[PDB]
Amino acid sequence: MEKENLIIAGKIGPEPEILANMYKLLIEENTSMTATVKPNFGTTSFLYEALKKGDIDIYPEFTGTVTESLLQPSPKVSHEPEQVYQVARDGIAKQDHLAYLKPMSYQNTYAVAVPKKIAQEYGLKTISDLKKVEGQLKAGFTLEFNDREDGNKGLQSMYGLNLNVATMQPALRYQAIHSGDIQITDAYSTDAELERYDLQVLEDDKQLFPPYQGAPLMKEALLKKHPELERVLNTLAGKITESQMSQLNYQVGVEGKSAKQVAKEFLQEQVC
Ligand SMILES: C[N+](C)(C)[C@@H](Cc1c[nH]c(=S)[nH]1)C(=O)O
Repeated sequence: MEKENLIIAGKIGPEPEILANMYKLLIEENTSMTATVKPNFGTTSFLYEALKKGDIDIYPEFTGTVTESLLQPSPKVSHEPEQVYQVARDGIAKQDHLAYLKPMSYQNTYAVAVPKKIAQEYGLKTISDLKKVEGQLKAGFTLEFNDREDGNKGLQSMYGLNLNVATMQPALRYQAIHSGDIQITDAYSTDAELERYDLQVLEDDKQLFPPYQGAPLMKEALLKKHPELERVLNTLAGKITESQMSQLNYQVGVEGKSAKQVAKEFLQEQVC
């Protein structure tokens, strides 16, 4: 009786924890394997390096993050989600022999956000509009967003924006923008905090941000050993809407429910 245990990790926050718990539930129900979820395991580069080193077995990675952060050189991608997925999938298999399974439906993009009041007061609708006020407002951005070419380096290069940026921890940036310590932050578009704190996402008028859909990323060797993982995890391929994920994020991060329970009830009610 081979009862291999898979280590399923997530980036920071309730959403990767929810996803990792969905993977665990699906794997334990439909395979002979068990899984352990590692919440808040780290940021993108750490999940990626841990995956390549074998320290974790699966994590949810996002299509535009594969092409921008993980592929070297980074290919030039369009705004069509399925083509970006194919670029990410083919590229990461060739580069790192990682198998990137089929993406979920929802997009979770970086989103430059300001309080509604600020957008109204300063006449902000687009990211380009921030040039109007870059000497007046303060931004608080995660370090990873600051480090990424599709993040603050891209605000600089694509938009010529020179924001006054405080580097922030992921879990502290929304309280900072809600309290007025900052007026700009790098939201994730499925974060529950956008609605909870009456924040407005500025339109990405120059299309800095690629599409970002999540999907399981694992070593090709793991899929070869356990080919059933493809069918089992692709249960979620093309499922989960933006509104659905944002509500799950609300349940875990705002209402404090366990990610396992929230994941289980969603799968029971909406997928299986
Ligand atoms: C979903 N997302 C917005 C495209 C980001 C979110 C993220 C980046 N780093 C951490 S931690 N989370 C990503 O996963 O690359």
